[PDB]
Amino acid sequence: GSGMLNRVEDILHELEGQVEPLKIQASIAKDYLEKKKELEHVEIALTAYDIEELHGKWSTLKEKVQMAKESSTLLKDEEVKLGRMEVELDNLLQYLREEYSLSFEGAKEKYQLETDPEEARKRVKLIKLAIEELGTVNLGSIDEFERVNERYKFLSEQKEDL
Amino acid sequence: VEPLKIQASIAKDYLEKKKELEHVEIALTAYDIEELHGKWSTLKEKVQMAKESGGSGGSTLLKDEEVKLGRMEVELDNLLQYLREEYSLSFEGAKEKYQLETDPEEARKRVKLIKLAIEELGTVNLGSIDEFERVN
Repeated sequence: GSGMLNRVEDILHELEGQVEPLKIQASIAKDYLEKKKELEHVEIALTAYDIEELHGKWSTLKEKVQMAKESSTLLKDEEVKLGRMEVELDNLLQYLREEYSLSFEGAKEKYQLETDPEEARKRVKLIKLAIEELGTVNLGSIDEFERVNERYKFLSEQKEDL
Repeated sequence: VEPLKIQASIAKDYLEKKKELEHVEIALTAYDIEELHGKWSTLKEKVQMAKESGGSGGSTLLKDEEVKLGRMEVELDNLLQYLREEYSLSFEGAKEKYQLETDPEEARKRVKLIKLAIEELGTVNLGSIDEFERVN
């Protein structure tokens, strides 16, 4: 014979059971990735905003401290504040590199706030909560669903010759 | 034993992607440092000539550029810190060891893609490589 003993119905039944479950996980995973994308966009914009704002404040204060010197406890208090700003500024800049591989210029160019920063920060919290409420996410299910579904479709729509 | 092979293959794929990620991240950092330093050099020169043109006193446009010049310096310093702290590298070390294979913007897209592919592997057990090599 030129035919096959194994019926395609068997593999189809084995796969059909797998389609819908993977579809659910994949739909959850895509939703997660969408919220993650939104979160990242807002966080990059906030980071660039905070860097420019904080550097501006630190620059100004550092100039006033140095201007006053050239002219004791009060002075020390300002220097402590300068130190705190410097640590925070360094952290923000290094965060930009480590988390996004973006320069400040690159971040600002592509992502700027479209609301006041506090509104953006609240938005960040709300997106994080939404992500958290998705529970356990299986990212691999997106690719796994694609493979299983395409295979199932291939065999289904051509079962007559399989 | 087969559930091990799966686990071990995942672990090795994880290691390979992390190497891939590191190379593009450091290559970009070295590239960005040199580009930023060039922009800083260009702007600093431009600031100087403005003070020579005269009448720039109290100019808010000149002040904006001076603040920008300062922010560039702080960013450069922090990029150098990042190389030291994260990879124990100097700028020249990073540049010489890690060269971009593509244009910078495509590399930036690649960074996010590799990170996602890594995250897609889920929880990785590196020790599965060991107990797999043990079954043989």
